[PDB]
Amino acid sequence: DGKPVWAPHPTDGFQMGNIVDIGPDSLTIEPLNQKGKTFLALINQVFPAEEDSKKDVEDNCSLMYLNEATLLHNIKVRYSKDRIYTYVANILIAVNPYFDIPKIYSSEAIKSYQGKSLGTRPPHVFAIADKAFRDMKVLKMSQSIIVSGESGAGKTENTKFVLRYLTESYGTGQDIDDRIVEANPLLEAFGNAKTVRNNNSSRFGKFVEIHFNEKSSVVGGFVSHYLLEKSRICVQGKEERNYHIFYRLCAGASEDIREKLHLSSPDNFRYLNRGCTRYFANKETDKQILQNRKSPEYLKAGSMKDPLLDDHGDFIRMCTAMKKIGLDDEEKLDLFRVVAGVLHLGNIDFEEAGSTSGGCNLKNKSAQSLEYCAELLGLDQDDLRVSLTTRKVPLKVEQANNARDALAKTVYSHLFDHVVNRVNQCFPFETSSYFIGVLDIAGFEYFEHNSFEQFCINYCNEKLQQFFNERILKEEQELYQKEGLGVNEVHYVDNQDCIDLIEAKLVGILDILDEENRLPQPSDQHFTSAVHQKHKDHFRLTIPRKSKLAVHRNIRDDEGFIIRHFAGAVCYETTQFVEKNNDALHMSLESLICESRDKFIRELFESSFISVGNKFKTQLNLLLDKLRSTGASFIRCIKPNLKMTSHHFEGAQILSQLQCSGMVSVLDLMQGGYPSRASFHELYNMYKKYMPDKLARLDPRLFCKALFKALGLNENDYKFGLTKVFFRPGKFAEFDQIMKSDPDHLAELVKRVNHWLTCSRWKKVQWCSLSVIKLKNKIKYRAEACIKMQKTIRMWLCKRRHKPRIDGLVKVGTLKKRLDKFNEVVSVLKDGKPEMNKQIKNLEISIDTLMAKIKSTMMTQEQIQKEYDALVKSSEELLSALQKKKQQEEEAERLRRIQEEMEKERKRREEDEKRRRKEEEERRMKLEMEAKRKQEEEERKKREDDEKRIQAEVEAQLARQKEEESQQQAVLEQERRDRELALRIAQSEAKYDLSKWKYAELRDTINTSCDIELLAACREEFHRRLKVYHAWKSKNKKRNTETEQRAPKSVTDYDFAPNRQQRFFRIPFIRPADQYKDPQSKKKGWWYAHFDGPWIARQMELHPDKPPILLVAGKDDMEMCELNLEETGLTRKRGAEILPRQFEEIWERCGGIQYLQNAIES
Amino acid sequence: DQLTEEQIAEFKEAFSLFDKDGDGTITTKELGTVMRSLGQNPTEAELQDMINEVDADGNGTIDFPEFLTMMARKMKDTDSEEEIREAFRVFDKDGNGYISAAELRHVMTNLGEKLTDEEVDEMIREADIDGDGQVNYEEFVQMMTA
Amino acid sequence: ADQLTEEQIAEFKEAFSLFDKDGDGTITTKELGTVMRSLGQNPTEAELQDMINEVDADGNGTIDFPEFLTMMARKMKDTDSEEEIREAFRVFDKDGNGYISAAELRHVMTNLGEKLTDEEVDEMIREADIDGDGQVNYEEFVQMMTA
Ligand SMILES: Nc1ncnc2c1ncn2[C@@H]1O[C@H](COP(=O)(O)OP(=O)(O)O)[C@@H](O)[C@H]1O
Ligand SMILES: [Ca+2]
Ligand SMILES: [Ca+2]
Ligand SMILES: [Ca+2]
Ligand SMILES: [Ca+2]
Ligand SMILES: [Mg+2]
Repeated sequence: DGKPVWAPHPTDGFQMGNIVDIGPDSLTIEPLNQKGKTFLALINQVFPAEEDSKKDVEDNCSLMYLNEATLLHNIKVRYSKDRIYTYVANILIAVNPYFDIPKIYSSEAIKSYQGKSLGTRPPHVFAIADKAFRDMKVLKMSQSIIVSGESGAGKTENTKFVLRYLTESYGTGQDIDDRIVEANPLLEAFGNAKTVRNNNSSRFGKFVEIHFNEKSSVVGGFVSHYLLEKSRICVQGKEERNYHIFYRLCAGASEDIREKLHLSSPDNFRYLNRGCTRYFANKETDKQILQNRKSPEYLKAGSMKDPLLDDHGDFIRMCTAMKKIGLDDEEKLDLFRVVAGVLHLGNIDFEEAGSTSGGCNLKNKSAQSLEYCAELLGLDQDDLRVSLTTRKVPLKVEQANNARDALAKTVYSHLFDHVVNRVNQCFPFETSSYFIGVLDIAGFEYFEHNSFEQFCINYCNEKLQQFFNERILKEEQELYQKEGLGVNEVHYVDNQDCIDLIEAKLVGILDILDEENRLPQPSDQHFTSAVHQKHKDHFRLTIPRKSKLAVHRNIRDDEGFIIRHFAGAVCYETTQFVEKNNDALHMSLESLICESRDKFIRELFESSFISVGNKFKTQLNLLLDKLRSTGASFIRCIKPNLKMTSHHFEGAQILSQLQCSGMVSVLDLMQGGYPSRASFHELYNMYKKYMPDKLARLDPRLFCKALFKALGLNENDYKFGLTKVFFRPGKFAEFDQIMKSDPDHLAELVKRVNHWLTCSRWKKVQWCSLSVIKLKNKIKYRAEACIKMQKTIRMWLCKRRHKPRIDGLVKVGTLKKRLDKFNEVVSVLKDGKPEMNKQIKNLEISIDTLMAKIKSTMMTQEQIQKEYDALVKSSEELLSALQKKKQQEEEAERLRRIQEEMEKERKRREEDEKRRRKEEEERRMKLEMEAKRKQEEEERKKREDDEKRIQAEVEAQLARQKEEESQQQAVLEQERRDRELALRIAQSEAKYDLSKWKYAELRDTINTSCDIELLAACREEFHRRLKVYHAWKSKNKKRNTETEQRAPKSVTDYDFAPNRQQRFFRIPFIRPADQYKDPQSKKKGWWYAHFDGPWIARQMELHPDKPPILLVAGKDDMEMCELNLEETGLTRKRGAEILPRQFEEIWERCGGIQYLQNAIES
Repeated sequence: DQLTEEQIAEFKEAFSLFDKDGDGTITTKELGTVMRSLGQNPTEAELQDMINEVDADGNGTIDFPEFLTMMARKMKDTDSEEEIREAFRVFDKDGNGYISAAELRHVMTNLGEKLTDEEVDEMIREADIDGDGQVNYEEFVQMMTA
Repeated sequence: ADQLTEEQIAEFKEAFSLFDKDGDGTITTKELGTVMRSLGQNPTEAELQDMINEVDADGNGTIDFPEFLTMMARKMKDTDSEEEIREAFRVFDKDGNGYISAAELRHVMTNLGEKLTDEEVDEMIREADIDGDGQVNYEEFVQMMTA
């Protein structure tokens, strides 16, 4: 009974299906694909579908229907056509394709997007970069392209493309533009690794700020780093590698380099062989790497393939890169020396002495590694094992290995810091005006076992998602309300509770954990317990016994917790948080190392509990301060599948990301919101430099007004607010066109605006004269309506005053001519003359007496009707006496004929009399009917006044109940997000019970069963389900389309107010007092309505210029109203109630009996 | 002109009844006012015009063949009752079947050829025109013409 | 066809902007009177009060713009549209010679109150003249009107 729709699905996310049933809270949908399969699907999860599946639109806000399902389908169609990038009104969804799409990243593509307003070209990341540059040149404030997405979504690659565009379209050909991009592979080698979710996994979040001068030319760059994951350097997972540099060094070092650095196969270092040891290489590169490098496990298993990375090739690439960025061979050897020093420092394994005195000693095998580490890091053997064996308090084996790993972590952290500083000084800058800074943070990541690094990464994801919420939803709705545009405000899931949970003071997790560390006896269990103590009832933090996944249920209360991030819930084992908090490398190590003899080591470290968490909190607060100070353009990268396969697009994961990231809410907001904003004053002064003096005399908003038609723009595009002028989505090619500063273009627009304005100054006056003429002719209209008024008033005055007599004396004149006719036959007869003579004189006495009585004075109609009523029986007595005389006088030929024709004429008279009496009595009884109905509505008004019912308290509690229900709806949505993330983790690891009845039966058992009470609740249910379905068609409305009027607006909009009588009614669709005041202007004419019983039965709408649209129940009920008569308030409307048969008259002149017969057939 | 014979009979009949002079002539001043007697509906302009053309001879009185012609071209161009009801519904505020009696009084008195108080009182009382219950103008219209 | 097009409604919005001198959005019989008597007609306060009470939802005396469009609404004749447009042109054309000079536009602009210089009215005629003969005719009005 309609068009197919979208429905929930486990794997493809959302699926295509037709509606079979209309339940109370579900639409029982039939998946067409798997015929026979069937489920109930909630109201808030069934969505309308696109007319044709093959259409793909570049901007989703230009879709017919706007909702999550159509967004996911648009992406799915575009993805298979090799167009991964998509728009949502200013936000670019970039689905990562997992394969090098050709002919779109070459310089010829970068050559096209320069200066093109987004929308004039296919969506692409370069268009976001160019919009960023355009808004930085025009608005003259810095901007940040906040790339966000999950771990494995395509953040680093999109950042590289942004930098490549910004340096190859807006550089000047120096070395700096080349360096800004070629710096990325070096940092890539030194700070990225193979996670489970990604092969090139950014373990540090960077903010590459391409600084610009006043002249909008690149001046340099500045690359910052936040939270280099430092636990990897020492311990690595089963299928994870350390940072690439430990491997590119091994697989790429030459013969002399191998001899100097004392390298070997990666399995020979403890810091590496605990994880994946296999290089990355293609066939040619695999053959290229020398056999002595490859570990035996690499022979046993083989190289893994990534579309972009290749270990040996990457080492040659980064050698060229270091040479380009100005790293001489000496600095290169220094970096590789520190790397090899970290590598070796793992092999020094500490043994305990034979006596249980805490003697920390070393093996015989570590002796060679001891010398190698001493030489590499510029240290002395004596100093080294004195520093490590004791602290000189002797240590234990656990503390000794902790010490080794602490030194390794500190050295690698400072090595990364020095690499970043050298890269920064590759492209220096003193002063600049603006910066375009991409932000590639390590995205959300969750694993089977999560530790402090995952917790902080997800915390940074939390803050950046809160920033996105504030920038695109909170700030935008605040601005919209300041302009009061009446956009239907959309509610977003605020993450502020989770931020407050992590970063607070005396109640926050990080500060509670600092408190834990500053106790003399630190304890992980104590920190977990304290967090469960200070956050007893908080919504976000959950003891894992109350989890969804069974894996985390094993961890009991005082060892871990689960936090519902925006992306979902992640179980953080609080094992070893207390140690990973600390940045206090003991004085032993710092002393050990500052007296190293190598210049490079000293230059490294020349740059007491100090929490990593508080340091990271400060870092992120500073980063967010920079971001808030700037504008922002957003890219949402989406990972298609959790299996790294190309050309595979799993709906469930992508839709979980879309709901988690708030992109769905942004679509629900931009369904009516205006992406492009602008100040009136900016335009006014922007054109005043060229726009002449006279045209400026307009109001600034007037001159902006005439501007938009010089372009011939549509009035469905803009909506002027208080201090801003807006533009709908999908209209950028004209907004940036308005922002053009071309003097010839501005002169052309000046001339066009001048002409449109002088046109309007014609139009105003001409239409004013037409309005004057139309009012004058409305005067003529009302004057002549009133003259017809007066005509009828006077005629009816003289119709009850004279005309009654005229009718009565028409009857009397009939009788008089009849007496004239009788007198002849009276003379004809010859027996009993005298009594006939008495009769005839009596009758003529009646005649002339009544003629005098009428002509003399005024008499009522009823009086003369009585008089003629008597004289009728007088003529009857005449006739009867004539029959008896006939029976006693013989004039056969004369009398038989004459008398019988008198009898016939009398009978025809009497038939007329019965007819007229019936006519008049029916008219009277009709007002005996109407007057009673008018008194009925008056008495109903009186009863309503006497009742004095009050519902202010009722609605007062109803508002609170609605707010509470919204709260539980948000809670249910959060629980759905949590269960979706849990499923993702599981996938990664591997008297009348009519409430049940259908809409179907109800429509059928409404149209057959005559068991009274059946239709009590049947009609009631069927109408309740109908309200639910109209609600579903109301929330899911085509945006360019208006609402559906199945009843006049007056009837449905009386809802401000809260029997078998076949009450008929009639209401204008538009009340003629509101004729031109209907912005909808959709349905016009008379809404006839038969209400039979508690619910509508039949209806009708004669449009002014259309054939009729009849309905009836048990058949067309989708255009018949569902409202109860009382809600219609038609009892409270005056004169709506109508005559029974008047409906049935315009009914039958419009196929009444015919449409009824059709309903009988149906 | 041609017309039904019974209607000519009624015309002669009404002409005869109200012959106060008794010489076979109707004086116009009452003639037009009672000429309204039949459902034909003249204005003040039309009654004025027929006075002028009847008094064009300067007599001030009429005779029945003239009156027959009078009513001939009077009925020849007459207003449809639907047009009357259109005029009634011009003033209907909300299309609710009722015009509030004062608005109605305002219409008759204020607009056009002024109509006097007594007629509107005849409306309010005799014509079932409730001041509280605004006239249901269809009902009036009916009773007005029928 | 009592309803109007959206474009007709917008151009009437401009017209009301000319009635609504102060821009408050509401007008009482005073302004209707001043402008209408200025533009040649002679009404009386009684029937303007009648029309207002016809389109005064609150009976306050002031007329909102949608009520103003509604007060225009009428069961017109099909020929009445051309009839009233020609009466409008004659309102613009005092002599009724079918062509407006600079002087006639001058006078009408003065009466409605928009302050114009004698070069501006010449510019008005020259911009409204598609045929460019120097003075405006009727189908030129219509093509200006809908435009
Ligand atoms: N536009 C693109 N074209 C081709 N491959 C891409 C693109 N974007 C991402 N990738 C793929 O993504 C992988 C790296 O993902 P990355 O961007 O490093 O994730 P993250 O930024 O989350 O660390 C690479 O193997 C690369 O092939
Ligand atoms: Ca005003
Ligand atoms: Ca008002
Ligand atoms: Ca002229
Ligand atoms: Ca011309
Ligand atoms: Mg990354």
